[PDB]
Parts: sequence; C-alpha cells; structure tokens
Amino acid sequence: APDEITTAWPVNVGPLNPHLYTPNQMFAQSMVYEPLVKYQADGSVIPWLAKSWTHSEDGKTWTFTLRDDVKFSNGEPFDAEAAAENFRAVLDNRQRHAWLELANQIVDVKALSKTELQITLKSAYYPFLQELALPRPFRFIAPSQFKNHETMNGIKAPIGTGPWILQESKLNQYDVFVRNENYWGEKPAIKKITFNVIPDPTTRAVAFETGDIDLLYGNEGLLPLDTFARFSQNPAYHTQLSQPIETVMLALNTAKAPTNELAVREALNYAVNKKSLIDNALYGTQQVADTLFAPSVPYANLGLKPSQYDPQKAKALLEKAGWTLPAGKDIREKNGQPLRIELSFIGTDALSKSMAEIIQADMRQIGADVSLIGEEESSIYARQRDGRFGMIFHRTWGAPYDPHAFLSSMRVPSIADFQAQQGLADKPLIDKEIGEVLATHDETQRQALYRDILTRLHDEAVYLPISYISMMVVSKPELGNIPYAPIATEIPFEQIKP
Repeated sequence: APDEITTAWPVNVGPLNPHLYTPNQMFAQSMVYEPLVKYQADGSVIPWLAKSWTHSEDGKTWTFTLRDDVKFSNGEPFDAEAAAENFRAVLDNRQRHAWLELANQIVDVKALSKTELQITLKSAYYPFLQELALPRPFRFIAPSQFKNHETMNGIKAPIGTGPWILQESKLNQYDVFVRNENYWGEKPAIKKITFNVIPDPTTRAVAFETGDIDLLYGNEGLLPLDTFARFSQNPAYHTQLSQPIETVMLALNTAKAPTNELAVREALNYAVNKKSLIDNALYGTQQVADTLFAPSVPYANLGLKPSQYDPQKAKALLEKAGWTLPAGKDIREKNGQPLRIELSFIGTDALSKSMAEIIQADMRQIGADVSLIGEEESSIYARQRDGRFGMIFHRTWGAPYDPHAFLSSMRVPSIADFQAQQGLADKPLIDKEIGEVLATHDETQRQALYRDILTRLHDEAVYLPISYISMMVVSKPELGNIPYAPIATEIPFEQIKP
C-alpha cells in the first residue's frame, strides 16, 4: 500500500465546517474545500475555481468568471449560485470574521449567471484576492449541506470540491481521508491518508520510531526538538526543515505596569541572547529574529535597527528610568514596587516552559523578576483576549497573512496584539494608518504607511522578537521528498509522489 499513508495530529479534524474555526483544523478544511483563487509561493494568486476576473475603475466591484466543469464530491454542480450562497452563509456570521477585514468589506455577492460571480466592496480593499485564497472562511461547501440555508449553526456532510474527501472520523482516535476520484484538477498519487490522534509530542516520536506512522509535518512543536535533531542524522529516516515561515516573539503589555514603560520594554529587548535561547531550547533548529517581521516579508525590508543582546545597555536603560537595585537584592525597585512581570503560557507545553525558563533567567540578570504563570489552554486564550498578561508568547501567521492580515487584526480588541498595544499614545494613529494601508491605491503611499506602522511598533518595543521558525518534516524514506504548501497551515498531500 505505497499509496496509503498514516500520519498524526494532536486532535481530531473537527466537523469540517468551511466557515467556522475551533475545533475545525485548518489543514483538513484546506484538503476538502477550495478557494476561487489559489495562493502561490511568489506572492501572486492564480486562477482556481475562478478561471478569470476583472474589476471596476474604482476597484470596488469585482466580477469572476468561474470554471464550468467543477462538481462537489457529491455530484452537485459548483457554479456561481453555489458560490454566492456560500458568501451569504459566511457573511451571515459577519462578526465572527472581524479579525479578517475582507469580511467587513463585502457589501454584496451575486450570481450574474452560472459562471459570472459579482462581488461588491465597501472600499478598494487591495488584499482582496489574497484573502479569498485563505483556508477559511471563503471556501465552498455544497449548498445542499447547509442547515436551514446557513452554515454558522453547523453543516450536514462536509462536501467540498477538493482532491480529498473525509471518509470517517472517530473522536479521540483517527480521521481518514480518501482521494476524490471525480476531482476537476490533477489526481493525487496518494489514495488514503489516516491521521492518528496523538496529543503528546514525545508520543508522536515514539509512534514514528515504532513504524506506527509514516509522516509528521508541522511547526516547531511537532515532536521534541532533541529527537528531531537525532532523527535528522538517522539514516533509517528522512527529515526536512523548511526556510522560516513566521516569527515567534513575546508580546509586552503596554497598558500594564511595569511593561507600560518604554524604558522597561527597550531594556527587555536588550536582555535576551536569542542565539543562546535557540541553541539551548530549540537545539539550534531555528533562526534569530530581531524584528516583528523578517526582512524577507513583503513591505518589511526597512533597515530597522536590531536590539543586539547587551545586558549592560539593558541595565543602563533601567537605571535611567529609576529602577535600581536595593541592597542586597537582585530584583530592581522603583517607588517601593519590584520590577516584576508575569509571563503566562500553556503549562503543559514543555517547549514553552523551557523557553520561559530561559527568558526568566536572562531577565533576572538585568534585575527583572519574571514569574511564570503556566495555565491550561482556555485560560491562556481568555487572557490574551482580555489583556490579562504582562508578557505572552505569540506568533505571526506566515504568508499571505504577513504583513497585511496580521496588522489588520491588531485593530480588533479581542486580538492579543491590540491588547498588548492598548497603552501606546500613538495606538489611535497606528490603527488609522492600518485602515489606510489596506485601502490605498498609491503604491508609494502603501509602502510609507507600512514603514510607519512597523517602525512605530519596533521603536515602541511592543514586541520581543525571538526567532523565525520553520516547518519540520519527519518521514519514512519510501515517501520521498515532501513539498511545502505556500500557506503555513496547509499540508500539500496532493503533491506527495512516491
């Protein structure tokens, strides 16, 4: 069966509603559902379900000509009405999609014929096509599977147009997908993929070591990083490590003492030897980040000045701001208040715990007391939603989210970035500029606005960038080279060719 593979995922794939979020897993939604236009590594989108498109002079009305040969896996036609119904279904839940600005921009969607689909926008929203390309929410389920003509209250069968079809799913156990034999595009070489549900990282490693699974593909939490390095030298195995796809960083709460002070935030940015942290916790498998977005990210090659590890400069910044060492204590004080910052993370995540310990030790060296608050996932997500944190671990979202969608989301009060930026005096101006860059036509103004947004965020030391992380792969050699999806949450099973 060299055309059947078995892999693993920490949880089951979810209901596979194309228009909702947790517990729906994005890789799975992208296996079954498809976009109008498809995102490529070079930054462009290509025709997909939409073979072509045009837009009005003012850039608010877009007309897409759809392929006419596409069926949903249940035999029903994909056409403009089915696509229009889908857009209606998503936008009936509009407030759930506020993180994504396209959802606030779409004013009308209508099927002009079986093959003409017209979409009207509030303003000339430039990242229109890119946002249509995302795994969710703008992808298409057969309208017969709506519940009372909606999807926001659940779907019936997860029927998409894509190259994979969900065969069966056992809560807590394993999800099976099968090749769509009536797929409009190219047939995948693989016929069956089984995801075993294996929540724990070392347990995933052991399963691969026993031969229970054939493939592991994911970000830096996929399996323990020490095990990954040993696997990469093991000639019985195949491993890969991609070029970096996103930033991992700390977000500092600019509205809470003592991270409300610019001097404290700048000092913490000089306190951490990031190469040491990576070589200590991450087994040298990731790259040092000095900036919220890597210089390879669109619009973000700005010559921003790194804050190199420099504990002497960190101490001086603290001293100049009145944070001094009492005799004979290691932790600074100002106005009888200790320099204490809470770092909250998921307490069962061993890699978070390690990095957090390194951060705490590096900051103690400059006289800052970091207390580690490890809590369950729900509590942590509530904290970020609510701004109940001093520092948190946080990541950017990779291409094509970075930078436009990630910045867009900083305006949304329930996103951790808004909460972290809440105390900045120029936060109103930053959000106005974010709104402007997304609507702007003038390419020179677009670049100025990105420059200003990113430069203010860097200079205000809202973040502590740590590393640019990569996708990792571990596989049985028989599977061959495993390609990457140009979107970070997607796994390109359709292109595996043993």
